[PDB]
Amino acid sequence: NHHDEKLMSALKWPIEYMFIGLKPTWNISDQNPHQHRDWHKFGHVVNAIMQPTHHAEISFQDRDTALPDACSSISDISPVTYPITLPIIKNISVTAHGINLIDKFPSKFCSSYIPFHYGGNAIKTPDDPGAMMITFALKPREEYQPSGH
Amino acid sequence: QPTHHAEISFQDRDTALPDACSSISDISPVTYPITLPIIKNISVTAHGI
Amino acid sequence: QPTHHAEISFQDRDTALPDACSSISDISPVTYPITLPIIKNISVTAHGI
Amino acid sequence: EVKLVESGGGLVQPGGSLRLSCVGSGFTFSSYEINWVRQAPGKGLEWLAVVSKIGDRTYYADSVRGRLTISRDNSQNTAYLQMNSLRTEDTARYYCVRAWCASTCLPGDIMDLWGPGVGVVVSSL
Amino acid sequence: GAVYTLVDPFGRPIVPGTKNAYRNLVYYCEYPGERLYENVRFDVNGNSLDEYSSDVTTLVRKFCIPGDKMTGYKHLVGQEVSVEGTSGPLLCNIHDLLDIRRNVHYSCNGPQTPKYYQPPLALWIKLRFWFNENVNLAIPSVSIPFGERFITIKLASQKDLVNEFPGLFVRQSRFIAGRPSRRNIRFKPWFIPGVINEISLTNNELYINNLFVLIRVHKTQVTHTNN
Amino acid sequence: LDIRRNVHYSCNGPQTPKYYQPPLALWIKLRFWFNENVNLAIPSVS
Amino acid sequence: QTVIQEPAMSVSPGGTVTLTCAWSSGSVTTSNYPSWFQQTPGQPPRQLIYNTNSRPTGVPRRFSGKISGNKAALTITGAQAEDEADYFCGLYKRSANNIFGGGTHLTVL
Amino acid sequence: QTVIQEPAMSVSPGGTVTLTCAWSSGSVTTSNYPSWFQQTPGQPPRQLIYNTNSRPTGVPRRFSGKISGNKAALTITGAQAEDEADYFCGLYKRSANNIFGGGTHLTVL
Amino acid sequence: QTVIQEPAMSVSPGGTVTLTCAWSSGSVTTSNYPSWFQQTPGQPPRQLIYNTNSRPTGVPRRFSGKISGNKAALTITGAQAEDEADYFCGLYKRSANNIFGGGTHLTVL
Repeated sequence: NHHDEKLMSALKWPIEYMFIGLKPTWNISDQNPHQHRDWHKFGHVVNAIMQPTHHAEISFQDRDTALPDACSSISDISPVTYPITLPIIKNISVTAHGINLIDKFPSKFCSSYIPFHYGGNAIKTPDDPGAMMITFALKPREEYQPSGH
Repeated sequence: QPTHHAEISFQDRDTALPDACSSISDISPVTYPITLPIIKNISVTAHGI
Repeated sequence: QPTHHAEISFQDRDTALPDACSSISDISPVTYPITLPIIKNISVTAHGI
Repeated sequence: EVKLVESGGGLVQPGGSLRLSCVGSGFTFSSYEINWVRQAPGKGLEWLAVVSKIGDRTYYADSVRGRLTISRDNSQNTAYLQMNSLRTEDTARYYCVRAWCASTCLPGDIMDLWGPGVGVVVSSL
Repeated sequence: GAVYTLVDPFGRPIVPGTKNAYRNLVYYCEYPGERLYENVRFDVNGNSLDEYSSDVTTLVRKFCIPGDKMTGYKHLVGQEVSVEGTSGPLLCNIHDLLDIRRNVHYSCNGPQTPKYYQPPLALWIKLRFWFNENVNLAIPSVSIPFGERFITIKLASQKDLVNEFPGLFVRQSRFIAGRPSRRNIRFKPWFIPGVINEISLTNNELYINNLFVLIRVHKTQVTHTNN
Repeated sequence: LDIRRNVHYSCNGPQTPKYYQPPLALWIKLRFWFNENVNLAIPSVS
Repeated sequence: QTVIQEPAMSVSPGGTVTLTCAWSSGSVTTSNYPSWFQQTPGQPPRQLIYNTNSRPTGVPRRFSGKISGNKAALTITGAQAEDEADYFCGLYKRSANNIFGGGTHLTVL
Repeated sequence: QTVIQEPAMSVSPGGTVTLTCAWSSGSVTTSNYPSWFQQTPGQPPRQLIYNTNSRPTGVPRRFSGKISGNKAALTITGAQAEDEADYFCGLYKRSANNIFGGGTHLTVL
Repeated sequence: QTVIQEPAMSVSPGGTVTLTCAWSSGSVTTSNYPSWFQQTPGQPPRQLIYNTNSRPTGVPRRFSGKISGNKAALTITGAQAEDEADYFCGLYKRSANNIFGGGTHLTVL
């Protein structure tokens, strides 16, 4: 909670551009009713629901005719569910051995701007704000040569 | 063929099954054109191989 | 301005022209912004050519 | 300019009939409904009768249902009220009023222009 | 036959005459990150080398920014993106000369959606100059002193970034008597401008990629024409 | 809970059935073997 | 079922007066549509307010209508000397249509 | 309220005749649904036209219906010797349902 | 028009019994809404089943309702000694509202 520092020792080779995604465990959990729909989503998923009714107001008397004598609110059988992936990270940070490296960068910085500027045509920006990337080289795919690691 | 369904009751006593309904459809139905696949197994055989 | 048209008949005898109708429009109409072209014939003339 | 002057009322014996004629000028009388409203000398207003725009669809009040029969002629711009039977309660000033639809359509919601009023004085003497 | 009521844009009644019930919904302008940097110039002891406006930014958005990174730029400058949802199974038909099919809708929850309370928004506006394209053409920080390099931006007004949506609709029922007896109910907005609260610019920072170890200057101009 | 706008798509172009179709500007590209590379463009003097 | 008004009030010139009309039994809902009428003596009654807050053309701005508590109220702000007349309230019951009050004689001192 | 026809018309064989029926008061709206019936003497009446323009199966093509001005018209083009019969027009008034005319005896000379 | 019941049945304790009520003429549609009532002698009648299959709170699970053929059926499975009472069926005709049966005296042996 509020600080989750994780250290790894498997990474020994030099590291180029790195995609990281923090998927909630509830996304792939069995208890999720929308597990199958929201498994490939690295953000907190919620559902905005259209319930589009068919409203119709009918008057009978032909005399009072100001407030309708009857109405109707026929809803559709299947309501429309939009899955929203709210962001799961506020400030991402990647600290190196001796230097600060990535320190408290916002998730919108590492999820939107870094895919937008670094990568070229071969790397697109993901729609889900939870998925993000940390860059280490100026030319990720622009050339076949190590420009930083 | 998206209808505009609306159920109206007049009596104010029976009020369980509606006393009238309506199924106003749109004039132009919405036609999605679907391209089902045309070939099951394509094959291009060369001169010798 | 997508209305919710519904036609209801009362009499159960006349039943050809409906005895009432309804034209419930949505509160917010759907606005498509069309960008009509602003230029008919653009031209860029150089110093000599 | 617009007027709903009416006439045809006077002192009549109880249990009698009267013919109230209301004429209209300069306001396209065939397109607007006309009602008849009773005002007692000290008991306030009382709405009597309605005739619609065309001339049909006549609906009366509960206290004078059947007793009063209304009619309309758009050719000469006239509205007629027949008081077929009259008790002593019916002595009042009767107004022919122009009333179109605002909320309540056929009984009338906006009684725009009122006639000057004709005084029906029923008396056994 | 016309009877008028006051309704909220979601259909809730207002009971007209009641004080402090109508509150206007507020927009943001489309692409707030472009309109915020209305005029950007770079100065080295005066003598502005590069100077551009929001129109150059929206031009290079329309032309240079690819469609793969369109959602990234829309997230950076605070533009709403279309969230795609599904309705459910439907009847349908198959005409060849029956099948179950789902209906796909698109909806938006972003800044340009009119909201009663717009959340605090994160603008990440990229700065475009002649030396921001190629890493080989990046100017050194040691060739000229760092003190004399300055950036001047003209921020737009609050009225140029936030618009208002009508938070009140006059609902008109109309009983057209006859056979049939139609009941046309329409809605006309009641738009009276209010006082939007002052926008507080928080966490205003500039991110500079200071990495460790001919040119293409874009010349822009703006002209007004009435011929 | 949350206030959300609804996005629709509509068409006003040539394929839309209209009572009166406006005059239309077709700009059809011509594709040949020499239209790809400027170095492979055939001379007008050969 | 009838509508009741009080017999009279008196108002000073330039003052504010509030005439009330009410059902004998029950509440005065906005669906009962109060309508207030003014009758100068020697003159036919005139439509002052219909549908509880709306005024036809020619009615002065000083008349206002409202529904307060369980009754309907006609408020005259800055009443002039021309307001000394008989004031009638009429409610639209569903079966009996318009039912009019006894009449309140407003006295302008 | 009743519907009136002219009582007698004459048509030459192979000629066109236009029988008219009309309300005593008011117009003949298409919602009043004119229906034209033919009764050969010694035979029951047969439905020629219902709903002002439609013909049930077995009715010949020559009988056409229309509404002209403020009345309903039955047009027989190329009338044969089998059309010498009584012709009745019936209008569907809202409360009294079908009201039929007196009858026009079409004479084929 | 009336609803008819057989006058009496006998059921062993722990056994299943099917009581029938039917219209005199016509079928018992689900829109006629059968309602079954139990009246122990010396006690007021109690609502057992309304709308042919639903039970208000407090009714035991053993009373089930259905519509079989053209009649309504009350099935008691595992009837106890407390079910020896009078059972009334009531159908909602459109004009006459609820019409109740003569009464079945269920005997628990």
